[PDB]
This record gives sequence, structure tokens and C-alpha cells, in this order.
Amino acid sequence: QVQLVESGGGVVQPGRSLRLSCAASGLTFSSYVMHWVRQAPGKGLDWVGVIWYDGSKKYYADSVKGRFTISRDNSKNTLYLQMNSLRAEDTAVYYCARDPRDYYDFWSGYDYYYGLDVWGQGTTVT
Amino acid sequence: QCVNLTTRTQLPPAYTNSFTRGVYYPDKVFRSSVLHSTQDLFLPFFSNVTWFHAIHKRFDNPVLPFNDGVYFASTEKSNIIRGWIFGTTLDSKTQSLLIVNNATNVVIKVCEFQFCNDPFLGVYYHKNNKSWMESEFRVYSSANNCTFEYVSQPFLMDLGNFKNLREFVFKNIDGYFKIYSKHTPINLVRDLPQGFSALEPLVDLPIGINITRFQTLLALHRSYLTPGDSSSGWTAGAAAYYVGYLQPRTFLLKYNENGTITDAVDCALDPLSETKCTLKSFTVEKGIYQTSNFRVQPTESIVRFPNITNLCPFGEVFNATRFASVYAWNRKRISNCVADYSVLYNSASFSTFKCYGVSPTKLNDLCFTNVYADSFVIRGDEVRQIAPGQTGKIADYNYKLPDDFTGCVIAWNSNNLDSKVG
Amino acid sequence: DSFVIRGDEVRQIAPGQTGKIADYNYKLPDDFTGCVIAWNSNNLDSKVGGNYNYLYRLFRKSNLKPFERDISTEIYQAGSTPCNGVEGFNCYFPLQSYG
Amino acid sequence: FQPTNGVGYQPYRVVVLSFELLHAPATVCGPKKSTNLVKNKCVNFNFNGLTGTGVLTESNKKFLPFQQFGRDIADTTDAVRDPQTLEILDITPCSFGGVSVITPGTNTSNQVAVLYQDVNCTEVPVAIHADQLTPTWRVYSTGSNVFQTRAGCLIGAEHVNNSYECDIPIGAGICASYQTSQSIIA
Amino acid sequence: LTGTGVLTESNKKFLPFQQFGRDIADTTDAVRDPQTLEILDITPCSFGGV
Amino acid sequence: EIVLTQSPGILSLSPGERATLSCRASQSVSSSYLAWYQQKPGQAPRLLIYGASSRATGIPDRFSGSGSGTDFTLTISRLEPEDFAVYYCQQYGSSGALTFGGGTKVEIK
Ligand SMILES: *[C@@H]1O[C@H](CO)[C@@H](O[C@@H]2O[C@H](CO)[C@@H](O[C@@H]3O[C@H](CO)[C@@H](O)[C@H](O)[C@@H]3O)[C@H](O)[C@H]2NC(C)=O)[C@H](O)[C@H]1NC(C)=O
Ligand SMILES: *[C@@H]1O[C@H](CO)[C@@H](O[C@@H]2O[C@H](CO)[C@@H](O)[C@H](O)[C@H]2NC(C)=O)[C@H](O)[C@H]1NC(C)=O
Ligand SMILES: *[C@@H]1O[C@H](CO)[C@@H](O)[C@H](O)[C@H]1NC(C)=O
Ligand SMILES: *[C@@H]1O[C@H](CO)[C@@H](O)[C@H](O)[C@H]1NC(C)=O
Ligand SMILES: *[C@@H]1O[C@H](CO)[C@@H](O)[C@H](O)[C@H]1NC(C)=O
Ligand SMILES: *[C@@H]1O[C@H](CO)[C@@H](O)[C@H](O)[C@H]1NC(C)=O
Ligand SMILES: *[C@@H]1O[C@H](CO)[C@@H](O)[C@H](O)[C@H]1NC(C)=O
Ligand SMILES: *[C@@H]1O[C@H](CO)[C@@H](O)[C@H](O)[C@H]1NC(C)=O
Ligand SMILES: *[C@@H]1O[C@H](CO)[C@@H](O)[C@H](O)[C@H]1NC(C)=O
Ligand SMILES: *[C@@H]1O[C@H](CO)[C@@H](O)[C@H](O)[C@H]1NC(C)=O
Ligand SMILES: *[C@@H]1O[C@H](CO)[C@@H](O)[C@H](O)[C@H]1NC(C)=O
Ligand SMILES: *[C@@H]1O[C@H](CO)[C@@H](O)[C@H](O)[C@H]1NC(C)=O
Ligand SMILES: *[C@@H]1O[C@H](CO)[C@@H](O)[C@H](O)[C@H]1NC(C)=O
Repeated sequence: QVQLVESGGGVVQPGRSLRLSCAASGLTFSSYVMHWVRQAPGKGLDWVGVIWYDGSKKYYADSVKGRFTISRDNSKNTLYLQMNSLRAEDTAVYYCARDPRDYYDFWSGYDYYYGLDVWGQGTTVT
Repeated sequence: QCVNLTTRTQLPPAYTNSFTRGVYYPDKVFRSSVLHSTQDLFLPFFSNVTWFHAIHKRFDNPVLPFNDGVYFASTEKSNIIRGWIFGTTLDSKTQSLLIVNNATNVVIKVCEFQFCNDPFLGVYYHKNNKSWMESEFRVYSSANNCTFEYVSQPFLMDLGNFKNLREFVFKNIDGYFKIYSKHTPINLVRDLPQGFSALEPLVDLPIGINITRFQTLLALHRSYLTPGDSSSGWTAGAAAYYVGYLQPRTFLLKYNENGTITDAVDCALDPLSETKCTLKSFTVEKGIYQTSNFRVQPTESIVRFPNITNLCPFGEVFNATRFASVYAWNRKRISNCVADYSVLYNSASFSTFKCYGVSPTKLNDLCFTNVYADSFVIRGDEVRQIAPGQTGKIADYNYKLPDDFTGCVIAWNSNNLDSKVG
Repeated sequence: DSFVIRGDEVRQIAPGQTGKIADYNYKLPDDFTGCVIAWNSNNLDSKVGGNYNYLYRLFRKSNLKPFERDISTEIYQAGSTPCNGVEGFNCYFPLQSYG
Repeated sequence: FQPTNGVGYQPYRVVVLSFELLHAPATVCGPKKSTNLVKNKCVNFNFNGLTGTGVLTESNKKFLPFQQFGRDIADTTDAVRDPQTLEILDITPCSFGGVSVITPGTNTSNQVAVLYQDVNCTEVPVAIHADQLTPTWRVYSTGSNVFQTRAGCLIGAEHVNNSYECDIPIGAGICASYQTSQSIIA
Repeated sequence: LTGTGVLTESNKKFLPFQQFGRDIADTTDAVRDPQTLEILDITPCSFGGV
Repeated sequence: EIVLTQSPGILSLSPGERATLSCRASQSVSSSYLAWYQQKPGQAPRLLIYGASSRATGIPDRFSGSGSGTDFTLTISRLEPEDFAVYYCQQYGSSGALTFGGGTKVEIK
């Protein structure tokens, strides 16, 4: 039974800091590429970033630049994300999702993209 | 890492008849043209062995009990099956045995392993080049406190189509893991073939652990069309493996001019076979013969002792403040209790524990008719004088045991409480 | 096969003996062929104020098979109630320090 | 004895235990756990300090007051009284009187006949403990070709009204041969 | 293996796991040399038919 | 940052009918990059179709998808009452950006 737990929500004073973190039940957290999806209040889904199995390659979307940092802790079974600022983007619901594309899948010559299988509970970011 | 391959349900176990297969060499001695009789754990001939497969699209590799020994077998051209795991709990609370085979070496590790629900070995093939194979171990979640590690050359494995049968008898006697094996070709048969094949010793591992259950490991080729986490994407060839159970039996073994086992006769299998055991010859002439009767084997053990639940009113004779002098030794009757020596061993460490007529071990199994404990205090150099047949001051003038004494002598140090300053 | 015990169990390292080491720590087989070598180590092993590194298994629910090893630290049940891995009444570690 | 005395001088408490061994009912026993009996079944038993393998049969043998336990004229244990149940229970072997195997040469064939000596036919499965025996032995245990003789019960051959010369001496006026297809005839 | 007698040339095959050779009487009749791989057959010293 | 376009934005059909969905990409796609999602309001999105014409685990056979190049289609065989939600399409590559679609909605009628 796979469950990803969101945390670090609530309305804070706008700007300069806020904490998000996503946990994962079981011992299959490591070695699975993970992405963060932010749900606009009325404008659909959007992207935050992506981190690989070891974090050597990282990439970010064009919507935000220079404010987000993504890291994974293998022992604590929790992935950590930080926003260095809080812009006018408010009431955005942030999900953490796990994609089964493991290191071996992109290691093989095959060029394949799977789907974001399991999602988190969600949180409120203002 | 782990992948929960899930069998919606276990298919009902399929029973196939073993065809007199699986007799191993008892010892490393060259014997030629001599019939040798040995009694060892053996697979009964014509036993009901398992017909478990690998892919139907279920991945069924369930755990089976290891009662005495397991006769394993495998029939695939591609080496789908690789190794086995042996243990009693398989959840990292006890010590488990790991056997795993990759292309370069064979690794045997005895460690505390947290095995996954459905362990397997991952084989990953580079696209357009099957030559590039990378292997990821998906058997153990973690390992801790490894005692025995063994690395060596790979067991013969396939790399004119032929199917290669591999048979592996596993036995755990006196803390030794004995493995016997022999690989033979398979041609025009779907089940376990007829004929005779003798398994030769390969290793003798001193694992020294408790084994109650075992599970088969499968190497599954990875398909990238469907995701890895799902059961789909781990497709492999159709391979069926056999599992038998060893029960103690007495089998005559026939050697040949060159020194290899060719035929065997199990006394239990046939009354005619029992006649062969008595004559000590495979050939039997016409007539009537009287045979020794050992066809009956014990199946259960029942224990009957009288209703006494009372711990012994020892009176703390061992812990008594004052003991008797050796010139007037006190004898105490013991009646109507259940004698437990385990508490006494925990209470104090005994320096001398010599029992005559009854062994110190299995003494707790035996009932004793009448007990008269005689207690006294002596010095150390006179302790050997207590033993029957030896003389001294105590033996001649103070306390004498007869030559036919049946009992025990328990002596322990008492300088802490029986010695006074001054 | 190397191990440290105290003195009164040295007689227990023998085929067919009863005691703390023979029954719950290290059992010799009946047909044992080999040698037992035991010597004093009070200068080496003993520590001033007490030495607690060496441990012996005190309680276990069976008599040992010859030449095997068990390091399980599951809680012994001296009572009918399950201990559930919690120390308390009738629940102790099987291992104990010599001191 | 003195506090600083040498190890030889230091006092060593000695307790000696003296056991008589199974000449009377035992007031003291060890911590083995008693289990229910299974009558007329090939089991290992530990009755009142005697261990053995066999079946246990009930009996009504009377005994003297001092010793409920009894010994035979060959000093074998003729009967030992069960501790929990006062009913007299005696040891009977799993192996009854030795079976006789009757066969032609292995060069000719492999069919065999079994003679259970001095045992009534209806009692033969119970005597051999057929349920315990291997299934191939069990087919020998029960068959249509069952003949009751003074020697015993013969299973595995068909009896013929026609009289032929003796080839294999079964005994008690019975003999076997191998004849036509080809089979063991009695 | 300590014994008296005759050491003779032998052509008997020896399996690698096996080191010693015993006859139908189970007593030792063949052996392998420790240094070199030649097989030596043990022969009673006196036939005793004398 | 690929310009995805979903048409039509709002669909109104009775339960039990057939609904077609479009998701057009502004650049070339190797026909193994898109995924299809269903999101009920107030809950996280759920995977339906990964890749092209491949069904995810637990997804019933009623849901279907197809398409190649720049034109891609989701077709439902029968509209269940629980299948009425908003749908999104994305496209991702190892170095490629991940862009979800504007979104489409099916509604009761
Ligand atoms: C090797 O491991 C097996 C377990 O896989 C051990 O057998 C088990 O021994 C325990 C006692 O230590 C048994 O527990 C007892 O069960 C009975 C009911 O059956 C209960 O009345 C007792 O209070 C107690 O709970 C357990 O049942 C038994 N399991 C099996 C499979 O027989 C075995 O003793 C170990 N062998 C050694 C000596 O290492
Ligand atoms: C098969 O497994 C063995 C044991 O893991 C490998 O041997 C070692 O593997 C580790 C990495 O897991 C290396 O760091 C060591 O240098 C290896 N030692 C040896 C003796 O090779 C072995 O390489 C594996 N082979 C395959 C087919 O992957
Ligand atoms: C499946 O694996 C997870 C870990 O990812 C585990 O928590 C769960 O118990 C497993 N379930 C089954 C069906 O074994
Ligand atoms: C073996 O299996 C068959 C079919 O389940 C059963 O009839 C038979 O009693 C079993 N035992 C034997 C004879 O091996
Ligand atoms: C496949 O791999 C082998 C060994 O790495 C190589 O010799 C061969 O050229 C490869 N074939 C290709 C790349 O088509
Ligand atoms: C591993 O070994 C140590 C002793 O060095 C022991 O304390 C520990 O209990 C062992 N780990 C287990 C039982 O998982
Ligand atoms: C013994 O081995 C030789 C050489 O392999 C072979 O020619 C001969 O037939 C074998 N004889 C027997 C009795 O197996
Ligand atoms: C003996 O007495 C000591 C205290 O001097 C006590 O700790 C020990 O448990 C006693 N043993 C018994 C019950 O004989
Ligand atoms: C022995 O005690 C038990 C209760 O522990 C009782 O059920 C049984 O009947 C008793 N048997 C005898 C010998 O009276
Ligand atoms: C039986 O004996 C004859 C010689 O008398 C021999 O030629 C034949 O091969 C033997 N057959 C069997 C089955 O042993
Ligand atoms: C047992 O054998 C005797 C002796 O021939 C016979 O008189 C009696 O009827 C037999 N009883 C049964 C039940 O076969
Ligand atoms: C053989 O004797 C038995 C004895 O009862 C009889 O029943 C049977 O009919 C006889 N058979 C022939 C062919 O006379
Ligand atoms: C042992 O070593 C010596 C010196 O190298 C050599 O002459 C002798 O032949 C060797 N023995 C063997 C292995 O036959």
C-alpha cells in the first residue's frame, strides 16, 4: 500500500522562506525519479522540477527560476524542497509524485517515458 | 529494492511422480564392483514431487518447508533459475543462507537478511545488443552480521537445441550444509526422466544455522515496454522446477568396474527389494527366504509421566546456610516432586558434576525411583576422594561410596560464605 | 572454534556434557574427533572494575544441535503472556554478561 | 578453613545424589512434558523411565501391590502401567513374526508373494501396520489373492484346485511355483 | 596412513574428490601419492601360501 | 515549454455516450512521450494512459488512447458517472521540459 505524505503547509507571512517536504511509505523511495507538480487554483497543473536517482542531473521549468532547490535524503525516506522566495503565486496546491523510470530504464538504449503513477495527499501553499 | 510481483492466488500445487531419481555418494572413497549398504536421509523413490513453474503471467515462487532435506531440480535451456535461500524466519530476526549465481561467480553468504516478499534477480539487456547484460540483486533488502562468505567459480550453467537438467540435494547434518549435484541432457521428455543419475559432492559448508523454510530464486529478463514496479515487464522463459522431501531410509547402492553408481535398491519400496537387502545381492534365486524386518519407521513420539506439577521442596539444600560435617553426613529424602536441574545451574556454577551409571545429558528425560541426597563440606584436595573406588581420609574413615554406585556428585566452591576470618 | 568462557564450564566442552555452554551456547557432537585447548587469560581478558564484552545465552527454548550458531536476541518468555519485544516481568534478554 | 587459604584448602560443598533405577513407582521425575497416548500405533514411547519403539496394547494383567510394573520370564518388560491412566498397557512390537518372501528368479520375473506366518488373514493388515507401510507394501498387504493356511496368510498368489509337484516349500501342505500369463501359483 | 607392505604401480582411475581407495573388503587397497599424481597399489607383503 | 492545445475545453454529454478528446503539440513528438490523466476536483490527478496506446495498471478497458506525430486522441467507449472529471495531457523527454495541457472538461447534460 503506497502512500506519499505531504507536509509544511499553511498560510505564512508572504516572502523569503517556506518549507515543503514529502515522505514515502515503504523502502522503494530511492532509485525512482521524482517530480513536483503544483496545482493552480484555477489554471491547471504546472511543473517545478525533476531529480534523478542520484541527483547528478537536475532541471527546472521556465515558470520559476532561481527560487527552488530539490534534494533527497535516503535514510529518512523523505524528499526535501525549498522556496527561497514567495511571489504572487498563492493558494497553489503542491503534489509529490513518483515515476517508475529507474536508472536502468534510461541506462538501456531504449528512449522511454513512463507515467507519474502514485501521487501525494496535497498541501496548501500561500 | 523489491518488486511485489503478486500472484492473484496460488495455483493448486501440481503433483508429478519422481522416477527413481536422486541418490548421492555417501563418502569420498573409491569403491569398485562392491555393493555398499548405507542408511542416510534419502528421497523415497517414486515420491510425489512438486511441478511448480515460473511463468504461465503469474510469478509464483512460494516458500516451502525444509523438514529434513530438499531434492531440487530444474529443466530450462536458458538459465532462468540461479540460486536458493534457506532459513527459519526469513525476516532478519535469525541467520539465513544466501545462494546466488551471476555470470562471473557464485556468492554464498550467511547473514541476517531481510528477504523481500517476492525476491528475484534482475537481468537488463541493452537495446539491439543482448550481449550487454547488467545485473541488479533484488533478493535482500539489507544484510547484517555476515559470518561465512564464499566466492568461487560459477556452477555449470548454459550460456543442437538441448535442455540441461540440474539436480541439487540439500542436507543439513551436524551444522554442515552438504550439496550434491549432476547435470545431464534432456531429450524427448516433458517431465522428470527415467534412468539413474548419481549426484557427486561439490561443497561442504559449515553454516551451523537452523533451516526450516526455503525459496527458489528466479532470474527474470527485463522488458521496458511496461514499468519495472508492475509485475509486467519481467518476462522470462517457461521453466518448471521440482521439489522433493527427504525421509530417513536404508538404500543398497551398486558400484561398477569403474567406480560409479549405476543401480540402487530401496528395501522399503518392495518386498522383493527387502529380499535383496537380506541377500546383500541384486540377483535373487528362486525359492522362499526369511528377511529381517525393518520396513516399519517411527512416525510420532508420545511421552507419559505422572501428574506431579510441584517444584521440589529442596529446602534450598544447595542454598542451605549450614551443611553437615563429614563425620555425621546428613541424608535427606526427596519424594513427590518433579526434579528440574536447570534452575540449579542458573543459581550457581558447579565445579564438579560427575554422574555414574546415568549420563549427565538426557538425565532430565529419565525418572528416578528414590532419591537420598547426602550433603557435606570438605576441602578441595579431598574432592577426588568422593569418587567411588578411590581412597583417602574421607573415603576410608569418613564417607564411602560403593563400587556399584549409581548417582551423581555435585561439588561447588563455597569460600565466600563457609570461610570465616580468623 | 574460538570462544571465551569462565572456568567452571570448561568441563562442559566435551562430548556428552550438561551445562550453560553445552546446552545453550556451544554443543559438541557425540562422535566428535578433535582437540580442546583451554588456557588462562586473567592477565588478558580480565579488566579492572569489570569486563562486560563477552556474553552468554542464558535462556533458550531448546537443546542445541551440534556445531550450530544462533545470535538471535528475541525476548525469552518466562510467562504465558507475550512480551511483544518489551522488557518487563518474565521477559529478559537471552544474552547476559559474565562480568 | 581460612579466608586466604589455598584453592585446595578452600572448602568445596559436596552433595551426592543416590538413585535407584526403576524398581518401584517413581515419586520424582524430570521436566519432560507428558502427552496423550495413541493406542495400537507404531510410536516412540517414554513410559515411567523406559524408552522404546512399538505399539501399545491394552490388557487386564493383575499385579502385586508393591509393584504395578511387571517383568516377563525372560526379564523383558511384559507390561508397564501407564502413569496417568491406571489401565494396564503392554508393549507389542511393530514387527510381528517374520514374513516369508516367495519369489522366482530375478532373471525370469520380478513378481513376489508374501507369507505372513501364524497370523489370521483378517488380522494381517493390523499385524503388519499396513497404514504405516509404503503404498507398494500396502498393495501386498490387501489383495484378492488371499489364502489362509495353517502356516499363515499368503498374499500374491492364486490357489489352484489342481495338484502339482512342490517347487517352493511354503509349508503346512502349501507350495508355490511359477507357471502360466506367467504368474506365481499356489 | 601408516602400514607395512608393498607399493606397486597401479592403473586404477581416481576421482578428484576421492584421495584413498578401498576394496570390496573395505580395507585400503589403493592410494594416491601426495607429491605426484601417480596411483600406488598396496600389496600384502607375504602371500602366506607358503 | 511546448505549446499544447486541448480542444474542446468543455464537453457536455449524457452518461453512456462516447466522448472524443484532442491534445495537439506544436512540435514533433516521437510517439512515446505523452501521458493522460483524470483529476477530480479537490483530489490529486490519476494516471490513465502512459506513452501512446498503452494502458496503466488498474485502468479498465473502457479507456482508450491513440495518436502520433503532433495529433493525439483519447477516446472513451462508454461514459460512467464516476468518469466525469477534467483531463490533462503532458509530454516529457530526458532533457525535454514537462508541460501539462490547458485541460478539458466533460459535463453532465
Ligand atoms: C528451528 O526453528 C524452528 C521454528 O521454525 C523451531 O521450532 C519451533 O520451536 C518453538 C519453541 O522454541 C515452538 O514453539 C512452541 O509451539 C508450541 C505449539 O506448537 C507451543 O505450545 C509452545 O508454547 C511454543 O510456542 C514452535 O512451534 C516450533 N516450530 C516448529 C516448526 O516446530 C526449532 O525448535 C528450531 N530448532 C533449533 C533447535 O534450532
Ligand atoms: C557478480 O556478483 C559479484 C559479487 O557482488 C561481483 O563481484 C564483485 O562485485 C562488486 C560490486 O558488486 C565489485 O566491487 C567487486 O570488485 C567484484 N569482485 C569480483 C571478484 O569480481 C561480480 O562482479 C558480479 N558479476 C556480474 C556478472 O555482475
Ligand atoms: C509491497 O511493497 C511495499 C513497499 O514498497 C510494502 O510496503 C507492501 O507491504 C508490499 N505489499 C505486498 C502486496 O507485499
Ligand atoms: C500422490 O498423489 C496422488 C494424486 O494426488 C495421490 O492419489 C497419491 O495418494 C499420492 N501419494 C503417493 C502414492 O505418492
Ligand atoms: C554488441 O556488443 C559486443 C560486445 O560488447 C560488440 O562486439 C558488438 O559489436 C556489439 N554489436 C553491436 C553494437 O551491434
Ligand atoms: C549484530 O551483531 C551484534 C554483536 O556484535 C549484536 O549486538 C546484534 O544483536 C546483531 N544484530 C542483530 C541481532 O540484528
Ligand atoms: C570405464 O571408463 C572407460 C573410459 O571412459 C570406458 O571406455 C568404459 O566403457 C567404462 N566402463 C565401465 C564399466 O563403465
Ligand atoms: C540462593 O541464595 C541467593 C542469595 O544469597 C539467591 O540470589 C539465589 O537466587 C538463591 N538460589 C536458590 C533459589 O537456591
Ligand atoms: C492431571 O492433571 C490434569 C490437570 O492439569 C487433569 O486434567 C488430569 O485429569 C490429571 N490426571 C490424573 C492422573 O488425574
Ligand atoms: C538370464 O540368464 C541368461 C543366461 O542363462 C542370460 O543370457 C540373460 O541375459 C539373463 N537375463 C536377465 C534378464 O538377467
Ligand atoms: C483365527 O485362527 C483360528 C485358527 O485357525 C481360527 O479357528 C479362527 O476362526 C480364526 N479367526 C478369525 C477371525 O479369522
Ligand atoms: C476349488 O476349491 C474351492 C474350495 O471352496 C471351490 O470353492 C472352488 O469351486 C474349486 N474350484 C474348482 C474349479 O473346482
Ligand atoms: C616439491 O618441491 C620441490 C622443490 O621445488 C620439487 O623438487 C619437488 O618435485 C616437489 N614435489 C612435488 C610437488 O612433486
